[PDB]
Amino acid sequence: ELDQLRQEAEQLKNQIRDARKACADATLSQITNNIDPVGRIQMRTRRTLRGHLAKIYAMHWGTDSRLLVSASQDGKLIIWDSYTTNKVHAIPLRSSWVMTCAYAPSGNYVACGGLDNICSIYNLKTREGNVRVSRELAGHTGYLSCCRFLDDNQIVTSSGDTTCALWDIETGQQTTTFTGHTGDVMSLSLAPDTRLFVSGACDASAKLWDVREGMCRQTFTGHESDINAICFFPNGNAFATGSDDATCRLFDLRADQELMTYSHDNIICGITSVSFSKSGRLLLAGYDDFNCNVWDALKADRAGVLAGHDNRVSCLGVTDDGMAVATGSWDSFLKIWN
Amino acid sequence: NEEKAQREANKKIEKQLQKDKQVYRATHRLLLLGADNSGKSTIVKQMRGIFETKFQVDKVNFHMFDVGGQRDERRKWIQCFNDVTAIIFVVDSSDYNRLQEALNLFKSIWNNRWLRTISVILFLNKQDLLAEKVLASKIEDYFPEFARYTTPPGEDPRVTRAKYFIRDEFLRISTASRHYCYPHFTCAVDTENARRIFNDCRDIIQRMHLRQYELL
Amino acid sequence: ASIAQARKLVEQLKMEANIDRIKVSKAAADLMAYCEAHAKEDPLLTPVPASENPFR
Amino acid sequence: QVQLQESGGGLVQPGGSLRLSCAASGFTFSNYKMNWVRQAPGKGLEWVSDISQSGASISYTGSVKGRFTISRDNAKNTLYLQMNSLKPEDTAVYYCARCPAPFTRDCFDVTSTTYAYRGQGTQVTV
Amino acid sequence: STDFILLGLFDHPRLELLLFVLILLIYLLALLGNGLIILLIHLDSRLHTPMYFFLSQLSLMDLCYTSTTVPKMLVNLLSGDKTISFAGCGAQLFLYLTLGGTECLLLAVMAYDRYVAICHPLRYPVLMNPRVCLLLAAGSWLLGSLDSLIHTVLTLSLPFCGSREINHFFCEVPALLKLACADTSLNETVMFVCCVLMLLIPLSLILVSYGRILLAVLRMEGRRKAFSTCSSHLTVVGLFYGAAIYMYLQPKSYHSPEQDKVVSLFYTILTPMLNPLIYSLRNKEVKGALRRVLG
Ligand SMILES: C=C(C)[C@H]1CC=C(C)C(=O)C1
Repeated sequence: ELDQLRQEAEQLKNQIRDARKACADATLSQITNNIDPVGRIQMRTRRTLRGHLAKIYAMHWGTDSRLLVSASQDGKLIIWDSYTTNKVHAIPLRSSWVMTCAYAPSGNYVACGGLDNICSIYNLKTREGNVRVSRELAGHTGYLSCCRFLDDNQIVTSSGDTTCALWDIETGQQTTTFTGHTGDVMSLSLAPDTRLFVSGACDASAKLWDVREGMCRQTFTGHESDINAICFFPNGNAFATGSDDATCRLFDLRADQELMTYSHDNIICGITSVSFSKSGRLLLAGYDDFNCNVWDALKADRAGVLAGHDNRVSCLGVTDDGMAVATGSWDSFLKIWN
Repeated sequence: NEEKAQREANKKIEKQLQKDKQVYRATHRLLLLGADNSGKSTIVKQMRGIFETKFQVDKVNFHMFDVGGQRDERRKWIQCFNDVTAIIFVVDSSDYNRLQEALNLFKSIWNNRWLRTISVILFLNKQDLLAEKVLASKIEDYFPEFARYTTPPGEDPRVTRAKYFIRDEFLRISTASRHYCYPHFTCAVDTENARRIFNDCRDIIQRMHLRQYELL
Repeated sequence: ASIAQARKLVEQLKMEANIDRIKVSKAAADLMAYCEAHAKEDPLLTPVPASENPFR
Repeated sequence: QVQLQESGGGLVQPGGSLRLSCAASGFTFSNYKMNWVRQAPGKGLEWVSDISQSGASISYTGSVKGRFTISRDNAKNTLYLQMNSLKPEDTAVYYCARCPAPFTRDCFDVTSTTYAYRGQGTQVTV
Repeated sequence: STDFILLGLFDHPRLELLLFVLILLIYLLALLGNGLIILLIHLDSRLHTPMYFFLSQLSLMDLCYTSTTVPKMLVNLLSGDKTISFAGCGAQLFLYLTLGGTECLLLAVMAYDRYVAICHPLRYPVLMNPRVCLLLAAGSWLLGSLDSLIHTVLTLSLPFCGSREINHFFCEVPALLKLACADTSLNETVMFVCCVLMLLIPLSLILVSYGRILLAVLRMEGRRKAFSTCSSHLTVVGLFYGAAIYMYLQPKSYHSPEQDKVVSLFYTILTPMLNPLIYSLRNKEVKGALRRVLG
């Protein structure tokens, strides 16, 4: 009988909602209202990068805070050198359709994927000196949306098959698979300790997965549309979610509920990229209205705009040192803001 | 130290990028869309994951893609196809049960925010079966306003009313709201499709170039 | 068809029902403490002078 | 969380009248365009009718024009459907759908087999 | 001493001041206009197309032409001096002829590019790869320099008889040839051949290209914009070519130089001002790039 299970679902949902409502004694904004504002944040572009033919979907900084890699829709993967604007490697892809990229923690390897349902791993430190394809991970059904390295032997991927998987680069087989979502999985992010990770789906739902166990520990709801971006607070006990209803939200793991909502009456466009700062005080969000915004993470007040792009902003990243910001767009232009 | 080597490497890579830019700009890309029952496989295999096919007409290179390995939800991976030259849209004219779904898909593609510049080339396949079905199920069952329609084929004039009524709905949706539509009547056994695609792409590019010089 | 996902949802909700949940004020104070503790090492909050700026 | 409940279905003789009512919770009503879909036994999902944000423009399918009417109520956050003179081929299960994104006049993947924003529906027999 | 004396445009001193400032004003505007468009091409990467490459070349050529022709007359009028040396006259003649011929060829090159772009939309990139553009520009410059050098060398060799007084406001070829001691029959033949080759063909090519463009547009409020733009371009083209054709191809020199001075003035200074206000500044892309640069 499906009816009894459907009912048990709603009594359990009511119990969870009652517990969440009883647990909410106060609000974060009321406590944080006592601190002084940070004022106006004004950044100027310091570097611009050219060379791509088509739009840009993904990018990734290096752990040394000097190099980065970008993937473009014309079938190209270019590694830059942001200090002197020179560029070191240019790799042509097998398929022109690419949606994601990653850069290894040790800098030895790079990864890419897209509509071809195949994850490609490229070697940067070959004895000959050129870049050569090393491994093709296959087994997914839908397109790959995100991929992140754990070490030089493991990698976690999320597909449009409504699933996530953990691979073994040496053998190329899935050690563990994570299932439970209803729609497409859009993005993921690794914890600072690389022990747990969160994943957001097109069902307006986020989930917290454990890498070693393989089970879903807890889930978060509260949005009204598809979720496009997600990232951890640098402490590792909270994260921020951006959706297509033109609102950002802040969740915490321990309270298992929502803390703040970042929204305005002037915005009717969704968010495509979300990132934090080194100290966690600023939240950078990219929109479809060709601009970006900097929210005060403890006051929900906008403190600046980044209006240097004349098209949609797709990727946004912050260096590990918290000293520069990189913002891509559909113009085939990369911009560095300081 | 390494700055000279980096400058040499940058020059070497930029030469290859300049070489590849022309090859990228030479060819014309197309996206093929249709239903399961539609004979779009025959269309794409007549001139011969994601399946690509290449054909050359009058020393011009076309490259068209068919995506069939994904699921049935397409609101997310369609945004990648906002830079294609044209969208080929294959519709069966012999199935009255599933015509409303094709109409709704055409409307959704027409009104999409990221596809307000891409043009649609419409193919109405399966005319031979439509003629036999009409000459011998009645189309008035699924469309009341067909009782009040007047024509604007050669073997019988009763087929013309239906085969133009089916096209008038798509034309009405197209004209109800930059980009145009190009209807065509085609069968399964027909070799004129490549020339039609060539002419439609030529017209689209000519209009774009005319707008570039501000003659329109 | 839908029985398997319904069962999985049932066990997921049952296992998520019994979790440790701390008060909101605890996390609210912890986040503020972390933010003020590391506020002096954020070059974006306080603009860095051009003397040590690598993107001059 | 988006939540949708449908009600009002039941047994009816041919030529009768029927009311279907849907209640929505968890989101703002007036920012979305609303859809009704139906599924007959041994058949796929079939689109019936839809209504825009404010109700200015409504659209129908071919086989129910002149017999069904659709309306919305933003104050009570509800949707309605009227059935008159039911044909024997109208027995099916009815769902109320929702536009995936606000401030849009297009709808993708509304009749898919695994859509997320739709109700459980009600059974209507003739 | 082998210097020359220029009588200027007018004899009455009461007209010296007004004209002066008016001409002065003219010069400044041209400079700014030309400079502006060059900036809008160098910064924005959206406008990296052969059309704007040719536009930038035309603007630079106009800058050089105006800076060659205008300031000397203003300096002479302000200081009151009316003398010029032999080397100055020679250099002015050389630069004048080079830039005039180069512009005359560049207009036809632009017309051919427009025809290829509009009447062959699909083969356009294959036919207009950057190598062809560079070769076209180099050929135009080389031909201009060649004919200018030939004219200067073949002109300055002959001696001058009588007074060294020239009835013009700057160093021209027709004014110099009338003072020559020797026969000018070969001079006239060479000048006529150069005039026909450098003038008659580009006008025919431009007219044919425009006719084909309007025919293709007719085969398509769309018509009115095309007609307005083509009329605006043809006004400037016809003025620039008609003034030169009337000047250098007049028979027997029957017309008095009094109106010949203003006929020369019509194509010496005005067309470099009219070029950006017609070809470039009315484009929507230029306005968008200017606003983006400001913003
Ligand atoms: C527009 C010009 C300055 C040309 C006038 C006539 C000839 C023959 C030239 O070479 C130059």
